[PDB]
Amino acid sequence: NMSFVKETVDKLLKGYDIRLRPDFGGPPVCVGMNIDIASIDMVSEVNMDYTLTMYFQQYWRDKRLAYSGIPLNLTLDNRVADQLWVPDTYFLNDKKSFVHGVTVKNRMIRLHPDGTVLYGLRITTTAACMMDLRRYPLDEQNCTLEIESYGYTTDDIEFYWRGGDKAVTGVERIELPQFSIVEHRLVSRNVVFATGAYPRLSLSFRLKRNIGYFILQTYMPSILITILSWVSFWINYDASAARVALGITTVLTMTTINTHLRETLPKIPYVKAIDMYLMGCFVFVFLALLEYAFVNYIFFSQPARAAAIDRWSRIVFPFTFSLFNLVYWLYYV
Amino acid sequence: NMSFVKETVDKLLKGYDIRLRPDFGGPPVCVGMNIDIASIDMVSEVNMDYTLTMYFQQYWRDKRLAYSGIPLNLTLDNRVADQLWVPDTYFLNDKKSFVHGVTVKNRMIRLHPDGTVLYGLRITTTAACMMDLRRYPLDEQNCTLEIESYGYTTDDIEFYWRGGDKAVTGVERIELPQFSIVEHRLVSRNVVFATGAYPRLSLSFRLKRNIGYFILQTYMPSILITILSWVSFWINYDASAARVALGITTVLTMTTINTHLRETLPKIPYVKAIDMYLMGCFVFVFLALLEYAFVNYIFFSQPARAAAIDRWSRIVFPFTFSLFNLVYWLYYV
Amino acid sequence: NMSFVKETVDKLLKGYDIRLRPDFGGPPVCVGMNIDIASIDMVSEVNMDYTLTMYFQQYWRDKRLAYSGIPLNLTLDNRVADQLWVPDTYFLNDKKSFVHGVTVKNRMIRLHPDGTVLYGLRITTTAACMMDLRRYPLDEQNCTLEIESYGYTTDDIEFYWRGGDKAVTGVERIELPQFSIVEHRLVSRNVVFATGAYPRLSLSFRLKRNIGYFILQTYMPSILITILSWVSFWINYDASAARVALGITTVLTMTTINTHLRETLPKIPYVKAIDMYLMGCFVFVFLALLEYAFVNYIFFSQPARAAAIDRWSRIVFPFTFSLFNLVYWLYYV
Amino acid sequence: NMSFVKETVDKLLKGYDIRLRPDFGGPPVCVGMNIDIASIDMVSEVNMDYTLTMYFQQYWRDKRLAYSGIPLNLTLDNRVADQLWVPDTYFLNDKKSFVHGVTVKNRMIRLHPDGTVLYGLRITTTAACMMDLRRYPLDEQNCTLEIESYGYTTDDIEFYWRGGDKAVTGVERIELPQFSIVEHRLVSRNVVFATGAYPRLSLSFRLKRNIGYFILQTYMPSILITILSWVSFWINYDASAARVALGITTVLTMTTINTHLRETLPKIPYVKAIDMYLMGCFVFVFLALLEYAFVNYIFFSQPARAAAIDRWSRIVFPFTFSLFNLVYWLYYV
Amino acid sequence: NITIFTRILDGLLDGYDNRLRPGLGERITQVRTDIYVTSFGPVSDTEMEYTIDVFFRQSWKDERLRFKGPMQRLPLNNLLASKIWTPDTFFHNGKKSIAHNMTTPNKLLRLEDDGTLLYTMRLTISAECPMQLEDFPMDAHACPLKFGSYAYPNSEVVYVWTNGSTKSVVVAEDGSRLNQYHLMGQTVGTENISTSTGEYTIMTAHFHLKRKIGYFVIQTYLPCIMTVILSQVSFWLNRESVPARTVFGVTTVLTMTTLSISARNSLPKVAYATAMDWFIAVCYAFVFSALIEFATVNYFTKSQPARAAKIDKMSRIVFPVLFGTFNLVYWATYLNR
Amino acid sequence: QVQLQESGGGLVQAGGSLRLSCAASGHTFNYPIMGWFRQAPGKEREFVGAISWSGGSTSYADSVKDRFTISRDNAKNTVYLEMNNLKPEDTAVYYCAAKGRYSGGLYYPTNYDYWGQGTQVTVSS
Amino acid sequence: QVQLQESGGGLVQAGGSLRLSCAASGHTFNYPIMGWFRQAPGKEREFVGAISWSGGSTSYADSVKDRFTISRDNAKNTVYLEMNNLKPEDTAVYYCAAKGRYSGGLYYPTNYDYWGQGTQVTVSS
Amino acid sequence: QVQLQESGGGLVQAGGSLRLSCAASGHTFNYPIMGWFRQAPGKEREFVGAISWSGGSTSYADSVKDRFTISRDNAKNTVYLEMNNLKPEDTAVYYCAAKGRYSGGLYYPTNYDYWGQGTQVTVS
Repeated sequence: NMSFVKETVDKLLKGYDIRLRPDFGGPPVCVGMNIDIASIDMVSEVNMDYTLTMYFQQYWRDKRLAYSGIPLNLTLDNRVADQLWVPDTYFLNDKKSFVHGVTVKNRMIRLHPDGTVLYGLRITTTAACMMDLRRYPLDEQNCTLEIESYGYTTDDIEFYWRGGDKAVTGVERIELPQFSIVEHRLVSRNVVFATGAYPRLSLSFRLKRNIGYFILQTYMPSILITILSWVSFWINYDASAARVALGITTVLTMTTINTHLRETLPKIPYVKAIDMYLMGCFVFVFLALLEYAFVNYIFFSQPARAAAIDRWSRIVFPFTFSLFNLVYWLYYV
Repeated sequence: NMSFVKETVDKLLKGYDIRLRPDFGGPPVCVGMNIDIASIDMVSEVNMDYTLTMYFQQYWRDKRLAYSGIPLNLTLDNRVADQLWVPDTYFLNDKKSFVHGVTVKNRMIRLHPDGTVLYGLRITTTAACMMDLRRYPLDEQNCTLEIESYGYTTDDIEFYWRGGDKAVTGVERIELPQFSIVEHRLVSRNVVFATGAYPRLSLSFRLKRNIGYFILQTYMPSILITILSWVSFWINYDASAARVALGITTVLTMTTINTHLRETLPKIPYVKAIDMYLMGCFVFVFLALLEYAFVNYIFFSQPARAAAIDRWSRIVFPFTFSLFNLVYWLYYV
Repeated sequence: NMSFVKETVDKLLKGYDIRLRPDFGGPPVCVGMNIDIASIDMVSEVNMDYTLTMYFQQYWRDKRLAYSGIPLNLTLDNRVADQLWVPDTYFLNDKKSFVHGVTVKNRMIRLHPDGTVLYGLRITTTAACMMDLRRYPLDEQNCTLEIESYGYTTDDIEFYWRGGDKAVTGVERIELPQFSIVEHRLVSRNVVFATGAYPRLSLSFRLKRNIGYFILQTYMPSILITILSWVSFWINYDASAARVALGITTVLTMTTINTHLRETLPKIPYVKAIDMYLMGCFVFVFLALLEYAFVNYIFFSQPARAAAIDRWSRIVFPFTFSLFNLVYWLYYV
Repeated sequence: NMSFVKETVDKLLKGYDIRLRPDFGGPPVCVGMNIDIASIDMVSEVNMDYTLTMYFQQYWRDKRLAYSGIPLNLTLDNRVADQLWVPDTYFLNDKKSFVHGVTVKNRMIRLHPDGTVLYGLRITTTAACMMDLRRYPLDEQNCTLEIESYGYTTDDIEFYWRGGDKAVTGVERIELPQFSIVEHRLVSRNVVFATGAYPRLSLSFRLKRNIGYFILQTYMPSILITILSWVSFWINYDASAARVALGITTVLTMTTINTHLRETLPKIPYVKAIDMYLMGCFVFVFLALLEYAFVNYIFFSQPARAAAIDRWSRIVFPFTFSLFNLVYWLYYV
Repeated sequence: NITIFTRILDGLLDGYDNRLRPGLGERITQVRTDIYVTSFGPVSDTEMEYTIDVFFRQSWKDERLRFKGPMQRLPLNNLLASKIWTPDTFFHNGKKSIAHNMTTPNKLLRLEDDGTLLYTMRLTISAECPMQLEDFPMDAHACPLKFGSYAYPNSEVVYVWTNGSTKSVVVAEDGSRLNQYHLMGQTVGTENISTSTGEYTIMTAHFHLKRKIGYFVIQTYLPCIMTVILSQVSFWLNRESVPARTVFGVTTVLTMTTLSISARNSLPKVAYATAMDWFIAVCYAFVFSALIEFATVNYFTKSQPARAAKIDKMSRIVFPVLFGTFNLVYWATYLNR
Repeated sequence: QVQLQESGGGLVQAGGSLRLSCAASGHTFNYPIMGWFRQAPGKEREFVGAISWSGGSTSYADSVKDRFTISRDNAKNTVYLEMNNLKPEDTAVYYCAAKGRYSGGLYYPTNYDYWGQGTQVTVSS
Repeated sequence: QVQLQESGGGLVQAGGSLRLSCAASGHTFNYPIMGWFRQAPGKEREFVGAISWSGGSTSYADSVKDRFTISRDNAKNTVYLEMNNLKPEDTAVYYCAAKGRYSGGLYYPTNYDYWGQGTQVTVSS
Repeated sequence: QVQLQESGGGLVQAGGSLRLSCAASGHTFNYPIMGWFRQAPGKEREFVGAISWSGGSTSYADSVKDRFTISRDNAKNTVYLEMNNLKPEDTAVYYCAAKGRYSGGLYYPTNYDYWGQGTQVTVS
């Protein structure tokens, strides 16, 4: 019947105060939460943040709201949320967030005869996380998400997850292009500020870099220019005016890689791991041009010394550079 | 007359509850929808999303609103929408949306004596869709659009299209520069979450790439540099100091195409189809410079071998490159 | 006196319904409009849109509002607009718009004893218009602006301009840097949707490109490189190792013009008119390098043929290129 | 009990005026503040501003709000803030700010039986600060933050910090990548405008540049090109056609550093300290090419003068450039 | 007591509409206006707009607020502004404006026994101004800031400056963050603009600006003249440097081109004959011209090297002269307009 | 100013198949969507089908589905009307027209601006 | 559109080991997640496992917490299911199935579209 | 997973000046801010001071304002407590600990995660 329900809700709201949390003098409230993740949009190493969109749910139990005469479990419109009590809940490591308001504001009110209240949301959050780029790009990032109450202390409100094998779903929906997902952890603390002890639930997960792309970008140029710096050893010195045309170009090419490839890179002050790598390949083409520099000063003394340099040459650069790889590719992995 | 109508509406709203959906205890409501598309703005492969603007319409049937004394079919102002019930409706694969509020908020209320209510909107939606770029740019994209209720389960609300040969119009108004429209499909599901089974209508359509532009951008450079790598075979070796000036330039030119043309490209980790193509043309100009590299080591042994290399040369590169086209342009189409 | 007016307005609003348009059962309303343009901000060929700011005015005639006792013609504050009826009016080809709210919301209410109501606004509108770039940049653009009602059909509402030699002013205030204004036209239609026939007034005006700038950008480079491709004919072949240094550079220079000048250009798939022009000047410097290519193959046969090539040369390129201008600069204008 | 508290709050708000500050005729109010800083996001030298996020707290003491019957210290919901008095407080050197509204608006109301009211906020602020870039990048920046009342003069309102060794916490949480934090100062003034004397509290702190990055960016290129400008002195003049190939390249390379490195730089009119440095290294490679310019004019006169130039050469450039360092690296530090 | 003011307040608010200006059928309302510029903002040359930050103030006299109270000066809450009447103010080139509401909306209400009202706002305006860049980068142009009364003709509302015509606009000391430009002077004025509705009243505040010239000399004009002298000293090189100056005179056009690239990097788009481009092209034409002085020799010095001693020796005292006479003509044109 | 041209029809008996085409002349940019009609001698004007500008999008009436096909090309900027399954009830002077870009419902006669006139198709058995 | 096929039946004693497989075909990009169940001899099916498209995450059910390890192959477009320490309560048919991208929770059989006819594995005492 | 170790303490008479060593091992980037502690034999434990991990800032208790100093390392990333002006009330075993990026105010002891076995430091 339509008749029972309208006067039933009005009995539940006549004299219902909105300014106070339930069980005010007595025991603290026991609020559980639940998160379903839709997707993670993008990760900016420039701004050290990321953007996701979740489904945010909450339980609590108010004795002020307890119908009796209806066996059904109710469902109301979102405009009743301005006439009820909700707990204050905010995100700690965020920078900008909002609630989707496409046709209405996406929030859900659901009731139960005991007083169990379900409160859904749909929030897009730009949350910031600090990054360590010492091992860039062979890195593992741990970007987190923390949830707090704001006004109430731990004497009034009690956060808890709804089971560690639960309450975080939608994991395999996450498709980052650049990264990959590893692990989940769930945290419950008691953080104490200058006012008082506050509860906190935290969400944390690893991020692993997909390595199989930057070889195409960074490494395969710097592989080949080492080999193009080795052309001169098989070049007989009759093109002594044209040997340097290689030796200028390769040193110039590393400068372009130092700069034009830098345009696709973030900006930190401390030294990245690829910077030591680009320091290493820059030194060899700097020394490969210093092959001919010692040629032209003592070639006039004797060519017999200059006849033996390419015996010295092509037995050093294809091993010091190869051992430079095994220092590089093993100190990290 | 003006006199009848004002007291008629007030009888329809005195005691009208806004918190409840019609036919609350009884059968579920039967809501139909209708979409007219104005235009699609832009498609970002960087952000994997697109932006359109639609006309969004809905039916339902409330017995609480049934005038009798007027033969006309009414039309009200949009401020009455805050005093009526609407169903919760949101878009699933969106990122940011809003309602146009230019002079008023663009929504329409229309009434009928039985209770048929028409509710129009005008929404610009930035909806995200995942892209596959294995066959870039000879690809077909299927970007979709899904519509759900939020609070109500399938026991209360029932979405349906108003005829499969209807309810999606404004097709030929769509003018993308880059893409082209192929096909329409209409979906009705029963998606089940952890709470309960929810209804869904989905809109989906193909996107086909207009191929006749990237030849001008990507291919016609890489066509000609293969031919400019063939100049040296007709060059007699008296310009042995000037042959390499071609051979340095073309290998350098492919590096510019690897980088400067990359500036107009998206960023995915897996290998695009043009990347295998740019790998292929890079190898030939790498081997065309390795023509002269084997010249200068055994020219001193005999020129008779070096007299036959351009007999070997110009009978291989104009066929291995031509067969490289027929592998490329047939494995895709 | 202050005393008469306050109770006069209250008689005009006691029992005034806001939900209904005036003369509801009877004849349709007869609403006139009026537009004064402040300025046009910018035109994006990238986004195919433009941004202006107008003064938007409306008339109508409500018999519900008719004071009698005051000879003056009234003027009210903008907060009374939330307690009156306005017609729904929106812009069709827009993408984002708003109303300026600097100190108050810029809208004006003016009354008259018969019932003539004046309603002013001040709207900045980003309206989209499709562009044709076949004749880029020697083009004429027709970007428009259309105005509709939203909820009411043609049985209720009647748009009309206030005289074709009127109702659009502020023409000569328009200062685009890039374009120029030509002509105005005023349209009154009856557009029919699936619901019913709706009225429409449309504003349209031409846009003519100011041609005297792109010569400095695009043409004067491509003029001179044709002449710098003619240096070699007066060069005697003793610098046969240095002739090609011109011939590499000019072909390389056109590639920079193909790319670096492309950075200041829009992106369409179909071929612009400057692209055929840049195709034409690219071919001549491609063939000017193919002068020396046929030199070095039959110079060893005879120099007598090579003595006559610059007799063949400088009698062809300064006429085929000059006739290439008269095909180009006459097929368009 | 629940019964006492609801009628207690209603006694505190029945007849409570919101339009007036407490102790209106009598002594001025004595408001204390408290700031906890979460993080500082980014510092734009382009826009001369920075972005932080704080916890903002306030005390005052209203005698209009004094409950007696409850020993507890209360805690209310944030919707009661629209029914109380708050002092006007704004930030002076800001450009855009907002209050986080993630699930609710993040503000806290806390009460005490005497009348002590605590009012928390959570504000992200983009505040502008002027920068001096004479000593760029070996600079110290003093970006500040100032807090004022707006409507009330010093006869009504009294700002004060809650102890100089207090009221600013969260210092060591600040992690800028580029900068470093040095010192804190706390200011209390009496600023007088044309209306009247207004109070102000100010927050100020130094910013020190992390120097160990721009050597990798700016200096190590300009170090090495000085050495590559010294190759020619050990080059015997038989490559007189190839010496200039170094001398063109290095002067060209400084032009790239003058421009391509400029792309990663801000824009001020006055001369930065690195600009004098890049002026200095540009002059030496300009004069190193003017070594060979005086070679080729008097080599034909005698080579005996040209035999002594590299005795003059490599005893000047490795000392004038080295003394150029000690002028540079000591005048700043 | 506080209670004494409330009955005086609420007994005053009874019967007061906020839909009517005072003296509606009666005499004309005058409005006093005060502007205090806090911190002037940056200017984008590409979009012809500028940021301004003001403490905008208004003042007028009401009759319907007079009383008899002890304090005689009343600081009040923001929310009374919704309950009382204010006039309106737009800006004729306001592209985007913000009235902040950070902890409160930045408004104030101040009252006297007269009914003299004080009503201030903290605006942040990105208004636009047309520019004539015909003498770039030697410009000195005025970007004004007009405003006037919306919705009221001459016969109802008149705007008057608060102080005298000098003291009514106050610029702050340090807030002028003119990196790129420089502030010159102020000029106020009042007008009557006739529009379609009715003739109105207009305020006007000009601002004369001037560009900091001491940047583009070392930014642009040195490696112009450096590349010029790179070509002009190169006349004193050996004629027998036969494969050498082949490579040399090429790149002197490339560097001249890449400089014009960076010259057109930061330059905003116009449709003008800009004096910088008017200086680039002459700088661009001389490595274009002095190339021919060398490029003639390949055709020439094997035929007859006798006349190479005639004109190429004259070439060392012509092209550095005529370029040097050009720069004296150039800077004489623009530094004194 | 955009003037159309209709040609290509005649008499075919029952069960046949006939092709008709429509030529365009004028400023064809702001009329991206061209369409067709039919006019029975006793009846009113009716809509049959229309075509996009890029050409990849079609729209057809329900009753006259499975007997015609529309395709366009920018050779002479002409549109084509294919053939199948003649039925003698379709004796009607056909018509070709186009529509402005923001000009509304694509099923209705009065929304179109420039009507071409031309060849009737008279069929019998 | 996407056709599926499994392999790998048999019978082992209790506590043994066994491996599964499932093949793919067609436009598999529109179906990121694949999963498995078991129609009991008397009852309906129950969830056991699911795998992301990139192969990162692998969610289980509560009884099959760290009992069975299930892996991924992008190259062969296969999924591999390592059963270890098998139970007599595991005699059922394991059906291969996929899910659309924006398609609901992980545990629900109504959600899935395509289905491969699984094998009947048994186990002895 | 941070493992710590203490060294530097012992038996020093009044007027002394010492240094202790919190041996930072394992990963470090998850726990930037570290600090020291003291504990009387009977009285409950309390706080002395903490440092920014980048070395940018220190903080101190009010009773030992301007008397203790705390080092910072980037090489081995371990910290030290160098000081002057001994006070005989400071007879306390000392400890080091660390916090996450969001774990509250610095003054409170239970907000920190890892703990080492401290050195007995006695005033004689």
